[PDB]
Amino acid sequence: APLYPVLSQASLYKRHFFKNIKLFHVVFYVGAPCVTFGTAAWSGSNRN
Amino acid sequence: LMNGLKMRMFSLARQQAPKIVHKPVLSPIPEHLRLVKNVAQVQIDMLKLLNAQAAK
Amino acid sequence: AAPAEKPDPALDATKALPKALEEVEFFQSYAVRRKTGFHLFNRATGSPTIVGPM
Amino acid sequence: HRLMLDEVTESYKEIFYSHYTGQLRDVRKCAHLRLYDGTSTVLLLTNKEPVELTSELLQKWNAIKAAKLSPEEEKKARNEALIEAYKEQELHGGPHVKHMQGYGIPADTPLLGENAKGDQYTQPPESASIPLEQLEWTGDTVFIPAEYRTEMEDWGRELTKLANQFLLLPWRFVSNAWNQRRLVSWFEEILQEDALIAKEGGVQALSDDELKVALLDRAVIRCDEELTRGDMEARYKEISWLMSLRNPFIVLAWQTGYYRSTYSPEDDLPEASILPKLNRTVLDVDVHNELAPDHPEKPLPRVHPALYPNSHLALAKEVAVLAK
Amino acid sequence: DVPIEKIPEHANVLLKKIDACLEILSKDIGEVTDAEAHEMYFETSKFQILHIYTGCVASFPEGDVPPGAVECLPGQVIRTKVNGEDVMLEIDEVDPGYQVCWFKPDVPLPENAEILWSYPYEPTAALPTGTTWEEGQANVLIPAEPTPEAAVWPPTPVTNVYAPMAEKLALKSNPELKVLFKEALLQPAKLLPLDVDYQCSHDREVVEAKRDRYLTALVEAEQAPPLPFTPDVLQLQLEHNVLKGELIDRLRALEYTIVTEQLQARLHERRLRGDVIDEWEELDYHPLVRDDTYLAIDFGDPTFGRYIWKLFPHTDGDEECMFKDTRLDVLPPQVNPLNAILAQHTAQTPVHRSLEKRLWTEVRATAVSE
Amino acid sequence: VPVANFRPKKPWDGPWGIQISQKKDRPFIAMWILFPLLLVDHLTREYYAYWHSSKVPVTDVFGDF
Ligand SMILES: CCCCCCCCCCCCCCCC(=O)OC[C@H](COP(=O)(O)O)OC(=O)CCCCCCCCCCCCCCC
Ligand SMILES: COCCOCCOCCOc1ccc(C(C)(C)CC(C)(C)C)cc1
Ligand SMILES: COCCOCCOCCOc1ccc(C(C)(C)CC(C)(C)C)cc1
Ligand SMILES: COCCOCCOCCOc1ccc(C(C)(C)CC(C)(C)C)cc1
Repeated sequence: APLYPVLSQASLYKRHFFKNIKLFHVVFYVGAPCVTFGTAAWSGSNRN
Repeated sequence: LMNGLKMRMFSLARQQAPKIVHKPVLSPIPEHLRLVKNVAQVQIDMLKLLNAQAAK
Repeated sequence: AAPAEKPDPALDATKALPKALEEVEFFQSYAVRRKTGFHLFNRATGSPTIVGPM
Repeated sequence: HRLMLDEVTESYKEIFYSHYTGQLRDVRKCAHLRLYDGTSTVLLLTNKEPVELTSELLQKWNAIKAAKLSPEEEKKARNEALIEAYKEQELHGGPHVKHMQGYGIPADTPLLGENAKGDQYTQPPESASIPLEQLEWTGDTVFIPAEYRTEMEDWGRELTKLANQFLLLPWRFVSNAWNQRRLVSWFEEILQEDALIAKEGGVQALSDDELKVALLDRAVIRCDEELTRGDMEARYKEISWLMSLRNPFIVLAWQTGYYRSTYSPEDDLPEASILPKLNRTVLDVDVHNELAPDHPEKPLPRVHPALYPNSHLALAKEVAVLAK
Repeated sequence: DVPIEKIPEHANVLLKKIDACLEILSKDIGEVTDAEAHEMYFETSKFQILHIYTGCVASFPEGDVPPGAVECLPGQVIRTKVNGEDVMLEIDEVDPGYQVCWFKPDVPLPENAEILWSYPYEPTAALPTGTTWEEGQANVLIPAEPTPEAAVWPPTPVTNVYAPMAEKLALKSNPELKVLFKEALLQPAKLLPLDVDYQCSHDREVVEAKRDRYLTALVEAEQAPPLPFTPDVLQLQLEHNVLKGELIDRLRALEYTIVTEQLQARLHERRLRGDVIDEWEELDYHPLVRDDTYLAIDFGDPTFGRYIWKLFPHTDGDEECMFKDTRLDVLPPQVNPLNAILAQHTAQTPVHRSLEKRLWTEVRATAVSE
Repeated sequence: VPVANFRPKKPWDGPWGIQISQKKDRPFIAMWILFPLLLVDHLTREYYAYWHSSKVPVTDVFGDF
């Protein structure tokens, strides 16, 4: 008889996708488009 | 292990349910209760003997 | 004033270089390659290059 | 490893982690926390030198005060005991304060340069001229708790405020000195109330609601407990003896143990118990006996006071008070 | 209002409860075997995965590679089907002077080659059969996994001196023995061989003192008690009431801990069903640790370890103290401080007071008698 | 009779553990919304001044002008 708002298994399954990220999983996956279309390579060359 | 070779074999199957392993849990509570039982039986026998002596 | 502290092994340095060499060995383990399809242009002397085999 | 002591460890565990075991606590194990501090001393100031007070000198002074003698004899006996204790401590190697960091007795002042008369490099005080037989107590006293880890000064901005919250005192927007004074005034009130209860005939003369309110004031009971009368009386005796020692840190350590309540996530659990409520008596509290600190990882069981020799003789006052 | 005989019933109840707890908590979740959870272990290999379902795998001495053969170096992963089981084979520690290669049927084998395992010809088949490793073709080793001895808590011993006395009570408490006493004292001439005694014996005083000794031995036998000493009933009821209160408080503390054990077991039931439990949802089922852990968070000191090394000095220097159970290596001693107390009492008291106390006890016995 | 040192939950006991987890993982969720917004904010941006610019973008904060 749990007295707390039990969270469903599917909701935990979805939140695990968001909280099971690693540092490299952020750094490289977001840095590759950033470095390519950023102030270094493309946008920088264009705008300067 | 084969002639001129060693290998590591991994199965490929989805695990539908967890695998259970009986790792017995050490706890002092059962022995606590058994000690209580023995001490209470000692005191009960003591009371019975004392009643037998005092009345007989 | 005279605390008499014993040596703490956690403050020593006997694992950093071994760990770095472990990381580098893990790196170089992925450089292992087969003989088939192998080709590397050596220098004019016949000696290997630096960047080539890596 | 740099700050705690390895001999107070088991007492520390029994005082702070008894909400894990569910076992009762012994107040003497909370008194063991004073081992972090030094020896609390009392220097009586005389016309010559200060003298450290001892149990023997205090016993003699209480005996002389009880004899109800003329003051010409009272002061003479007091000064006799005083010079005796002075000689005793001079043989001991001076007072305890001489070799304690942060305190100290200065030696004779030095003579500088040409004022130095050959080998006499010192200048004794005026009182050195007075003969030692004229040693008289000035009526001035200096209490030195020697609290190196327990002192209320070193507590901090947060611990004092939380102690005043826990004792339901004013705490906001004030220095720790003012909250210290508020805490000491509350402490004095509780001691005076204990004295008046002892004059009025102890705890048993009180009602149930009055004792409940007293324990609420002492902060050892919460209203969601519904204890018995014997348990309430034992709790009062415990904290009364503990507050007789005049130390707020150990008082708060004792009090906070009775305010560790949990909430379960399930409705069925915890189940309804089968045993009756916990009951005690004033006899179960061991105050008249010393208890050595248990060695680390070698705790000893609790001996009831009744098992001690001559316990029916020692507890005869409490026995008469309870049976009556 | 709680007699002492009612205690073992409570003990039985709590034993049933803690056994229902421990039969669940004895179970634990093993290592995960789902391939979907470990497919990236093979994705990240130093070589691409070989989906091999045709041809043969052969070991042959080191040197020139046959053109067309796919080398299988250490670290090579191979997806196959073995006896109907889809498997991944990871190559580890190929022997020296030898190498292993996958030979498709188009590729001719070299000399001195040893077919380690081969596949059948099934081109029309959509789902290939793979291989069949016969007994002797491949030595597969199952890990032994020797289940060590179950950690048993040491039972402390309890000397029951009164059980022999209860047996003696059961022996003496008979009607026949009293009937024999009744018919022996009234007619003891029947038992003894008096005609032979008077025949051989030259002085009748010997036979008379013999019968006068047997009479006294019988009167002493019937009038003796079950016990060999005079127990002081007051001190025994004192120890009984003290021990009773200590036992009730012990049972209350054990019920207090059993509540947390049947909470950890009610939570472990869900973990055994395969349900994922949050770390903090799981911490809520440990309320006493949850509170102290929340306060450590409020203070903001995430460090730990010297507190453990001070509270449990047997762990000092042990960095992996958390992954062990040394409670059996460090148990509370069974020493009774009462022995040291009575010893200090005897050391302080003189001997004439000890003999006086024996007199106080004797006079108290006569007082209870009168 | 109930077991001691136990009570029902109260408002000052704070939120449950599952609620604390739901509080913790909100930044991790907004990460997925903000990093693409960061990349879009950088990519759809235009410089504010040039050698030919007679004007510069002004932003009156309090409408005083
Ligand atoms: C002759 C012309 C040049 C040669 C031929 C054409 C170029 C061919 C090469 C390939 C195309 C290059 C495109 C160049 C675009 C450009 O100019 O780049 C710069 C421009 C913006 O520059 P300006 O705003 O200054 O004009 O950016 C874009 O075009 C937006 C592209 C969006 C790309 C998103 C890619 C996402 C990949 C998935 C990553 C997932 C990780 C999570 C991240 C959210
Ligand atoms: C000589 O080294 C050059 C490599 O440097 C690359 C810089 O990368 C930035 C950070 O990259 C990471 C990402 C994750 C991590 C780990 C996996 C260790 C993160 C952790 C501790 C959360 C698991 C470490 C470094
Ligand atoms: C010449 O350079 C010497 C500088 O020495 C640096 C020492 O620090 C080494 C840190 O390197 C790591 C990185 C990751 C890890 C592990 C394997 C623990 C990461 C983890 C948590 C992802 C498994 C361990 C050590
Ligand atoms: C995070 O920090 C770890 C990064 O380490 C990078 C080290 O970089 C050097 C690796 O480059 C090489 C160099 C030589 C070689 C091989 C050529 C060792 C020589 C060989 C294969 C012929 C024996 C392989 C890779």
